[PDB]
Amino acid sequence: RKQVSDGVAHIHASFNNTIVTITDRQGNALGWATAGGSGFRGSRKSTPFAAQVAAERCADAVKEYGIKNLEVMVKGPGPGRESTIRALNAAGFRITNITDVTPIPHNGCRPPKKRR
Amino acid sequence: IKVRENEPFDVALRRFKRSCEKAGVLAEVRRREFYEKPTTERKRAKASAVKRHAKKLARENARRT
Amino acid sequence: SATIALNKRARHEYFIEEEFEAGLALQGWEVKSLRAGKANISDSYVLLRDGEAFLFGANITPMAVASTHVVCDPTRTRKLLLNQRELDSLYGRVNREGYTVVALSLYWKNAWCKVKIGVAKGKKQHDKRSDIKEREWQVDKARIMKNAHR
RNA sequence: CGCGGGGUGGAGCAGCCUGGUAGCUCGUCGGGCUCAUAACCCGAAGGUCGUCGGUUCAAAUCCGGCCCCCGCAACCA
RNA sequence: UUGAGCCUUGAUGUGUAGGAUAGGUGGGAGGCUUUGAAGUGUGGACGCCAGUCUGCAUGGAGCCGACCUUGAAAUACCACCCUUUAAUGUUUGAUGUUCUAACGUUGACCCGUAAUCCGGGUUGCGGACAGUGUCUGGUGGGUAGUUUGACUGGGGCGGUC
RNA sequence: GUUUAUUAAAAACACAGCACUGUGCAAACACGAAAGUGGACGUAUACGGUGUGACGCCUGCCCGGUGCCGGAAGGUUAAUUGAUGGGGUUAGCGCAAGCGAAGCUCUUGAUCGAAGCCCCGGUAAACGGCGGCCGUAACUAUAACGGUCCUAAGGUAGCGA
RNA sequence: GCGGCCCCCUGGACGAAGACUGACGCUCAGGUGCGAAAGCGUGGGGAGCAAACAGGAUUAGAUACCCUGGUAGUCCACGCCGUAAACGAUGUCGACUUGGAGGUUGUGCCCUUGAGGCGUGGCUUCCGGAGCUAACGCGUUAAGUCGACCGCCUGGGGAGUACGGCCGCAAGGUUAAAACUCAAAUGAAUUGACGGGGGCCCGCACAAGCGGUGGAGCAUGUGGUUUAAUUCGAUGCAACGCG
Repeated sequence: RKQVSDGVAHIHASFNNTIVTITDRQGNALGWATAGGSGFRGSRKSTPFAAQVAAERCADAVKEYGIKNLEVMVKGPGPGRESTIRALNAAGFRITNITDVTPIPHNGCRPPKKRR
Repeated sequence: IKVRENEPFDVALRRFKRSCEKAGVLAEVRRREFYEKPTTERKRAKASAVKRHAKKLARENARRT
Repeated sequence: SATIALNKRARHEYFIEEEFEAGLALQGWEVKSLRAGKANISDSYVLLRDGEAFLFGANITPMAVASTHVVCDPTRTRKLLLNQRELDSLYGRVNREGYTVVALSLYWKNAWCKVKIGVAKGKKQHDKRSDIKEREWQVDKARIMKNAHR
């Protein structure tokens, strides 16, 4: 399990679900535990409290790897990005750095026209 | 956007995440390019914005405020 | 299952309150045509006089012809096998100028024709606009509600 | 023709083996739940383990059978 | 590398009693200890996490066996070693790579010779593949040899044997 | 233009054109046991096969079946490998039967195993396919319509004795 | 209509003082050229988006909105198509006619003598006097006041269609009626009404609590049925122990 005290928190938030996973410094993932991975399948899949449980569900089950510090990367908007960081503050992990890595294109790809 | 907020912060308060937009182009790039409605919707909103400051000049009446 | 053609359009036109599972008596050519043989159910109502509750609007024609000598008409007022408990109460709450008994669906109960019948009430068109508005009102309400979480 | 295994709650899957102190969930009902239902949450239920014998302190386990599901190459009366 | 095979070796297994991670069968009451003990700080092993295994050094020189409640008994000591994990060496396939040296060149050089034939070496690029032989599954109207009955108011069809 | 030399000269073939598909060069393919050739002393604006047939407007829906292409998990899966299981003969025992060592044989088939098919998808200028029932309009009539049966879809544009 | 930056070629605009030509001016039927997007032809390319198409939902039905794919197209180059609510719905040019509040780009003077002060031009926004108008509004870039010229209008529907012409590969484009029908169609403003338009208010209206109906027996009234009669009237809310 490499006993890696360091950690990297790749948090991908969407408007329907929150993707919570912890990878190493090189980005190889340890494990993923999402809001759809802790019940709440359907209406309640976009909730910061459901993102809170998903932040807890990935906080544990990686305890074999022995992580105490992490740098936080947040991608995409959604119910997360303002509550899982509070969950990670209360998870016991060191909040070393919070970096917003939401990708902003320079209007290269044309968006669709849905939801009329 | 990228900040450690020093060592003993214990709370994010990352105002630079919301300083740029945090949802502006993050919702602008979602859908409805439309190629002329952003031209249209920036006309009347700026028309309303000038009118809001034009109707801000309605204090000159007595009004018994 | 063994369901036959159903009057789904009656729900748009009528707002039926209470239902029944009364059985229907039918002739020998009707049973063969009932499983398959193009049975229709539109504009189904009743013509009670004393105990003569008849499924009125039911167009079922013989697919394979099994008619000889005497006549055989595809549309008939088929006699319904109604319970006596369900019979005396229809001297009351069906005679109210708008109240009627319609058949929502047709099916089988172990090779017996049991027809799901219900006491319709009938919508005027001024409240028909409200219900179509209400169905769109329920959908668009959560669309506003979901925008708080975007 | 004789080679490969498994048969267990209503259901589909494990514990058996590396012996003793049979569960899980699907379908059920019990409740919550609710302008209304439901999403979803829990409460409960069920086969002595295909059958019959033996070994064994101890057989659902292991071994003898028998039966069933099959899979298989055979298939020149 | 990856697994298997076995050598060596520890680890490895509390129906219920019960202080016991006591396996079975079994030979056994002295093993053993200062060629440094009871029992420490614990590491790690560990596990039905009950509690042992347990490196080292302080500790420093005693502990357990029949003995005891147990169906049973004591790893005090072991034998066959079952069980279970890894190391060790060993025979093997399978996979990944490197190399050139078999093998390929209808890449290049010159030579036989003046001859894109062919052969000689030089040399390059491939390279133990490819391709060939034997065996073998699959495909195969591309091709070959043949079959497709009789009765019957002619025959076909139907019907029959 | 070509053709049934010698009963059929055309509504046939060919044709320009379009499309599909294959082929990266020692090409596919073809002749050929094989050397080697054609392709081609050409190499994707090239060559082979197929479908249609100037041109103009165009060419719809359907992948169940068959065929082709792709996928690799699993099921089945030859040769090999022979583990195991059975027998024969018999050194010897049984002074009777009966047994049985070693060896050599016959027999058994686990283990090894790709392609293939089963499976998962794509493919119709791949082969081909493209339906029905009754009820319904304030003259009769007629159904725009609604319900129904099955299919992968139910023949679109256009045309039609 | 045109924007990541760079380079290459090229048009126009405006500012300054002078020099110069000496009415070369304005406008325009025809004609000529350009002209969004979609589309057509040809050779390409194709991430994403996306008609059509297919599937999934919704509905009574949904060949739509929604959801999942997805071709043409979008993209490059060569030509074609000359059509848009191609509109500030206001043609082109000159002149004259209260202002105020902004932006952009010049240029001149004085004090840059402290993010300056004052002039003078172009382009241009908003509000507005006179005036105009049917009103809304327009308003020194007029819809005010005139002058020059061209295009066009003549009730609504038929009808921008028919036939004919020419242009076009096609789609189509331009030119342009008649028969017949109707007594209205239309533009602005106004009062109410409604709004699945917005903002505020209050009420047992909801919430919040507590008691009931609807289940049961009898009592009363209505409908329905019967009768010789079971008089008649009251029957959304605002009838149904009402007259």
